[PDB]
This record gives sequence, structure tokens and C-alpha cells, in this order.
Amino acid sequence: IRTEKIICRDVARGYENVPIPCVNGVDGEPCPEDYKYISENCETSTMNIDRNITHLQHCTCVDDCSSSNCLCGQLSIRCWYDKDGRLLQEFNKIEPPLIFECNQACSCWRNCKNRVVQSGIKVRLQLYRTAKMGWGVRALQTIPQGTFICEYVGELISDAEADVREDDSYLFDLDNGEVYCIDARYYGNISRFINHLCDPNIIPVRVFMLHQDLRFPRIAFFSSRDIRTGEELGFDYGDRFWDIKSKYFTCQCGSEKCKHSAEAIALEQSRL
Amino acid sequence: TEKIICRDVARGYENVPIPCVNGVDGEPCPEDYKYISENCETSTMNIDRNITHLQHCTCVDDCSSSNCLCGQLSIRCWYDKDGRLLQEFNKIEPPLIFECNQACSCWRNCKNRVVQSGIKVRLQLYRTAKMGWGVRALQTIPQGTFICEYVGELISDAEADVREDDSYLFDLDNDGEVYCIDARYYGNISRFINHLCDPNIIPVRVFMLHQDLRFPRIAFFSSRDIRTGEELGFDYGDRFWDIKSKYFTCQCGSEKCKHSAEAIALEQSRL
Ligand SMILES: CNc1cc(C)nc(Nc2ccc(OC)c(OCCCN3CCCC3)c2)n1
Ligand SMILES: CNc1cc(C)nc(Nc2ccc(OC)c(OCCCN3CCCC3)c2)n1
Ligand SMILES: C[S@@+](CC[C@H](N)C(=O)[O-])C[C@H]1O[C@@H](n2cnc3c(N)ncnc32)[C@H](O)[C@@H]1O
Ligand SMILES: C[S@@+](CC[C@H](N)C(=O)[O-])C[C@H]1O[C@@H](n2cnc3c(N)ncnc32)[C@H](O)[C@@H]1O
Ligand SMILES: [Zn+2]
Ligand SMILES: [Zn+2]
Ligand SMILES: [Zn+2]
Ligand SMILES: [Zn+2]
Ligand SMILES: [Zn+2]
Ligand SMILES: [Zn+2]
Ligand SMILES: [Zn+2]
Ligand SMILES: [Zn+2]
Repeated sequence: IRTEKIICRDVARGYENVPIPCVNGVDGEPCPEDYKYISENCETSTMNIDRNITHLQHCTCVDDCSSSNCLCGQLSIRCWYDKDGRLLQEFNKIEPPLIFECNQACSCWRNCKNRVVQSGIKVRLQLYRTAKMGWGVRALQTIPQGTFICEYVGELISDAEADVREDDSYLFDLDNGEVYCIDARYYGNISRFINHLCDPNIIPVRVFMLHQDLRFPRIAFFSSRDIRTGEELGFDYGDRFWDIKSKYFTCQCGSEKCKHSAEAIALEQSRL
Repeated sequence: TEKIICRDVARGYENVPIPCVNGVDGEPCPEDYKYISENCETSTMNIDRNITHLQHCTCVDDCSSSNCLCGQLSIRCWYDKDGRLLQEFNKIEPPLIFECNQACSCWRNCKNRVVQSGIKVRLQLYRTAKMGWGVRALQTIPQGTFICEYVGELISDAEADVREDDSYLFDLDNDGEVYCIDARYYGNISRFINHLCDPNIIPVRVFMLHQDLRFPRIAFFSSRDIRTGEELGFDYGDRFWDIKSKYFTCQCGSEKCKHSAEAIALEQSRL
């Protein structure tokens, strides 16, 4: 009875390396427009990010930064990107290390091997209307394990500002006393529409590029396994989110392994 | 003879490569500076990057209409449909340009985004006969075309005041309390552009991703048609020549030259 309609040829309005279309084959919900699409983190009130170019640790490489003498690699133990820009198979997917990409202070060229996240989105993604979870994001192509997908982009806000945001649905915690969040509620990119999955296929990794202010890592999603075409993308939102939200709604991810469904929570409340 | 001694002085940081040739002498490709493609800071400048402070448009076309708010913040959008300054653009007294930004409703490829889109023309760093390194066009360039930005280290008046080398400074005209770009230590292709008494490019103040009026970004546009091989240059202005004249004199070689040893002698000797 109902057709899949294409309702936006590019929700990023041309701001990404590729267009991100939106389709809806499920209901009458038109293209989401209660937010401003931005491709890189914004600020409302000042974050006082340390941008002093002299504070950048940087490499003195004269090659494409594949030697273990690259200081940038060394700051993360080693450079973790293979030759096609994908995380090495031994990459710690459980506790990813901080990645330091090469920056404007490095001697190397813009096209060295240590610049994956800064080069932006390469895989083809689609915003689509899911059965039970509002909008979601899926792959239009297969994506090998360890490939960079997109960054979690938003408005940088302080601990205190987060405390009083009305909607807490789109917060990402920036990990390291004085702490900050990304809030994608009013300003965000394609990643604000990525759903929680109890069986995730992407992991967030903290990355530094043009600054190395440790209060403000940038959050890069990489696939944690090969992803088949058409699969929904999803990461583990984590307990902070679910401890709060569990009483308003439960997880609809549909996995055998789901630990946040109405069923999982009732089995748990009773196993206690 | 004239050999290519760097394939790209910008190390792939620009949209296009900028080669270095030397057919005049034995000087190697300059390297006493760090090539950057965007302005940098050393000491903190606190640029206002509050997205809510951005004046922005509500267009859902390509921003060609006179109703584009961003266009009006400079009387009119000054760019034709090919991204060139209008013929009637005030080349003597250029107004402030406000390009579209991340707060505008429009698309990234609207018509009000010329400078933020980067270098498009083919430029070359070459060795000149008499003024060290210079920059020249490797193609014809019509009047009103964006060439490159003057990129460097943002610094205060006080800091400029104590800089040993004052050869690479650009004043950011502003209200109260003023800043400079110093391209001495950190710079892009434009640090190599020489002064000409018969100039073929002009600097324009432009705002893009922020609108902190202390820190306009400086875009060079051609002020007439330029032929392949022509040296680019602008008028450095009296402030530079006043300081510099007692050290060296203008070698631009134009009959209009007003800063040569000769021209300076004829004025001292009208006194
Ligand atoms: C309240 N004051 C604060 C203050 C600080 C520093 N952090 C937080 N974090 C936080 C609060 C509520 C959350 O959930 C309702 C939450 O979820 C993070 C994981 C789920 N996100 C959803 C999309 C991006 C990832 C984080 N809240
Ligand atoms: C000393 N304290 C200052 C302080 C401030 C606010 N401005 C300046 N400006 C300045 C000083 C010396 C200069 O020249 C010797 C000069 O040249 C302006 C134009 C020449 N530039 C050369 C490359 C780009 C254009 C500007 N100096
Ligand atoms: C970051 S937004 C994800 C995009 C969201 N689907 C939308 O339509 O905007 C997070 C919100 O999506 C919904 N959501 C995400 N993952 C879910 C899940 N596994 N089960 C149920 N609802 C989920 C909840 O409304 C949650 O607060
Ligand atoms: C911003 S740099 C331009 C690049 C410089 N030619 C170089 O080789 O690095 C300015 C300096 O270039 C030289 N210069 C530029 N225009 C000149 C001119 N018209 N006559 C003589 N020297 C000039 C002077 O040394 C001046 O202080
Ligand atoms: Zn390196
Ligand atoms: Zn590198
Ligand atoms: Zn490096
Ligand atoms: Zn689940
Ligand atoms: Zn507009
Ligand atoms: Zn605009
Ligand atoms: Zn526009
Ligand atoms: Zn002259």
C-alpha cells in the first residue's frame, strides 16, 4: 500500500564530501528539520579551546608518515591506520586509544597516512525512517571493518550547560574535573540520527586534529566489523543514557542480545 | 634555463599545487617559514566563534537574489554568477564582504561563497630579476577573480610593535584596537607577492565562518584582466615604503613607479 519516497536529496545541504539522501517507506513523517545541519562542531558560548599553533605536538616526517619515527603515531602508541585508512585489525575496539592525526604544524603533506578523520565522510550513507526507532542511518554499500564512517558533530557545551538542557537525547560525553559534552539537539550532523544498538557495528574513538586541547577530543565513528549493504548503523549509547531513559521508553533494537528492552528489564527486575 | 625546484610549496594544502621555479639564480626553494593554508594563532586572540552571533540569510535558492541578507550586509552581493567581483565594485574603497556561513539556510555551493572555496587559478612561485621571489599567473585571469588570501599569524598591535622583521605584515583595519597578520613565520603563497606601483590585484576584507570585526580575512581579487606569465602585485602602501625606503627602493620598473631611487630623488629635489 505504501511506497518508499525520497524526501531529501541531501540533508547535509552539500556540506559533506558526499550527498546524504533521506527516504521514508514507513509513514508520513516529512524530512526532519528541527535542527541546523552543521558539518563541524560549533560553539554558542566560549569554550576557550587552546588553538596556539606552538602548543601542537607534531612530526618532523619527510615521508608519508608510515615509519614508527612519526611522533604523531607515537602519541597513540602507533599510527593505527593501514594503507587504505582503516584501523589495524589489532586496534583495541574495547578501549580505543586517543588518536593524534597530523596537523598544520607537521612537516608532512596534507595527504599523509595519518589524516583519515580530517578528510571527512567517504562511505555512502542514507537517512531513513525505521520501523520503531524514528529516523536511523544505514549503509548504501558494504563497509569493511575499521573504516571511518562519520564524526559525532554538534554544539560544544559545558557540564553545567548540559545539566539544564531540556532535551538530553542528543548528548555525547567528551572523555578525560572540567568536562564538556557535544549536544546535537539544535546543531548536529548525520550522526545525530544514529540509533542505539545492543549489538553495535560502530565504535566511537577520540581523535585530535587541528588542536590538541584534551578537554575537546573529536568523536569519530569507525565500523567495528564488516557491515553489509543496507544494515542500520548503531553504537552502544551506554548506561548513563539507558539508566535515565528506561522509564520513558525501552530499546527496540530487536537483537537476541538486547539488554534494554521491556523484556530484558523485567527479567532483570525479577532476577533481583 | 628555468627548472622546477618544488612541485608544490603548499604541500597539498591548497585546492591546486603551487610550483616553484628559478631561472634567474642559484637560490633554492625558500623554507624559512611554515606554509599554512588558514590563519593561525600563537598567543590567544579569542575570536568570537559564537554561531548565534552570525548574521545569516534565510534563502533557499542559490543566493542570487537581491533579497539575500548576507548580500545586503555589503550593499549587494558583489559576486557575479561566475564568482567574480562586479565591474562596478569599488576597487578604490572596497566594502566589507559577508559571505554565507554555517548559520545560513542556503547550500554550501550558493553564489555567496567565493573566498571560502579557496584557490582556483594556477599560480607559480618564481624568481624575479630584481625583487627576490614573486608570484605569477600560469593562465589568463579576468578582472574581478579571487586569487588567494593573505594568510598568516594573527598578532596584536603591541606584538607587531616588537617584531624584528616587519616585511610580512598586513594591517587588519578596524572601532577600537587593531591587529595584523604577520606572514613572516607562518604564511601561504601570498607572502611572496611583491609590491607594484602599477598593481593588478587589490585586497578585500571578508568575513566567512565568523564575524568578529577585529579579524577580517584578506582576499586578493584581480583589478583588471591579467595575462599568462604576469607578476601579481598590490600596492603595499605608504606605511611600508616610509619605513622601508631608507633601506631599499622600489624595483617594480614601471614608468608610474613612485618609490624608485629616482622618483624619491626627484621629490626630495623639488624641495
Ligand atoms: C545532564 N548533565 C550532564 C552533564 C554531563 C557532563 N554529561 C551528561 N551526560 C549524559 C546525560 C544524559 C544522557 O542520556 C539521557 C547521555 O547520553 C550519552 C549517550 C547517548 N547519546 C545519544 C546520542 C549521542 C550519544 C549523556 N549529562
Ligand atoms: C610596527 N607596528 C605596527 C603596528 C600596526 C598596528 N601596524 C603596523 N603595520 C605595518 C608596519 C610596517 C610595514 O612595513 C615595513 C607594514 O606594511 C604594510 C603593507 C606591506 N605588507 C607586506 C606584505 C603584505 C603587505 C605595515 N605596524
Ligand atoms: C540520537 S537520537 C537517534 C535518532 C532518532 N531515531 C530520531 O528519530 O531522531 C536518540 C533517540 O532515538 C531513539 N532511539 C535510539 N535508539 C533507540 C533504541 N535502540 N530503541 C528505541 N529508541 C531508540 C530515542 O528516542 C532516543 O532518545
Ligand atoms: C612580503 S615579501 C614579498 C616576497 C619577497 N620578494 C621574498 O622574496 O620573500 C616583501 C619584501 O619583498 C621585497 N619587495 C617586494 N616588492 C618590492 C619592490 N617593488 N621593490 C623592491 N623590493 C620589493 C622587499 O624585500 C620587501 O620587503
Ligand atoms: Zn609524521
Ligand atoms: Zn603526517
Ligand atoms: Zn604529524
Ligand atoms: Zn536493544
Ligand atoms: Zn542567501
Ligand atoms: Zn547567507
Ligand atoms: Zn548563501
Ligand atoms: Zn615601483
